[PDB]
Amino acid sequence: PLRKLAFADLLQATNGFHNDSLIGSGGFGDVYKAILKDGSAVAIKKLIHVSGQGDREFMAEMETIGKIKHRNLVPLLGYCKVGDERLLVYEFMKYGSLEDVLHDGVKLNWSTRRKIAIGSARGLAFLHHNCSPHIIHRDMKSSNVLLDENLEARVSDFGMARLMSAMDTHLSVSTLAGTPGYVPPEYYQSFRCSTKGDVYSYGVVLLELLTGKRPTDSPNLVGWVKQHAKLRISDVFDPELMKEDPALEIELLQHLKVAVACLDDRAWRRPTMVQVMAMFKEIQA
Ligand SMILES: Nc1ncnc2c1ncn2[C@@H]1O[C@H](COP(=O)(O)OP(=O)(O)NP(=O)(O)O)[C@@H](O)[C@H]1O
Ligand SMILES: [Mn+2]
Ligand SMILES: [Mn+2]
Repeated sequence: PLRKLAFADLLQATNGFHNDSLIGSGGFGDVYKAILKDGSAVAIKKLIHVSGQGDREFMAEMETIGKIKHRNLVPLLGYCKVGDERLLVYEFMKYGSLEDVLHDGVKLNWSTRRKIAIGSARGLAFLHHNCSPHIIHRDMKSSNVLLDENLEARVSDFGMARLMSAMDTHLSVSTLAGTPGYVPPEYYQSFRCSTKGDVYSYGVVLLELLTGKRPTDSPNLVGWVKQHAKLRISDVFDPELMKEDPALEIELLQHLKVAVACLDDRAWRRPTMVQVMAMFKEIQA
């Protein structure tokens, strides 16, 4: 069950929110590495700009990830709401964000990379299909995919998530949300979001697992791949991934076709995360 944590507990667990506990800041809020008085290894997110862009992000997580539990979603263990202070407590993911592992670190062979791809996809599919009302993440990133002790992918950061009824195809919102390099093209043309939007953002992450490069490189990534898709597809994959096995590229290309389908400019043409799961299943069979 979720747990209402005293503000004092979080205060002393992080040594007065000391800099030594700080493992991430900027944007939404600070993230601290901490150990609760019961011995739980946790991460604590201190939200800034409360009663506005901070209280909305707070509620968004409480109303979505705070109410559900899944093997491939970051667990929200607890929360704290006092005055204008808003904090969130998650279980600590040992290897941090996928972005941190992908750049700067440990080694990720393809067998574990595809398990990261399957898991994160399974997490999203759960949000889109097994949850009523449906949950739209709206900020799927490599930095918002955490890796636990087993290098299993766990989708994180529901600060900008929204609830959509199962009888609808899209949700009209107040603001444009997302991260540059991950934003679906149609999110620019309208104030409407959808699960298909999340699929696109997932595609970019799958590309990061395949190429190894940031989405921003290099003139962007999605565009450059689409162009080289008509050229030599062999000169696009991750160098360190080909050293493992050259006869595995047939599986890599099939995974790439999954990534490309997700990245279609047309939302209606994109596969659902259930289809993405089903494609992964038919690839290794
Ligand atoms: N449970 C956790 N375990 C380990 N590291 C974590 C955990 N939660 C967050 N982090 C780290 O802290 C970073 C920031 O967390 P996050 O929840 O994405 O903050 P954010 O500000 O809402 N993201 P954004 O606003 O899009 O830049 C992540 O990229 C991880 O490196
Ligand atoms: Mn984030
Ligand atoms: Mn966020």
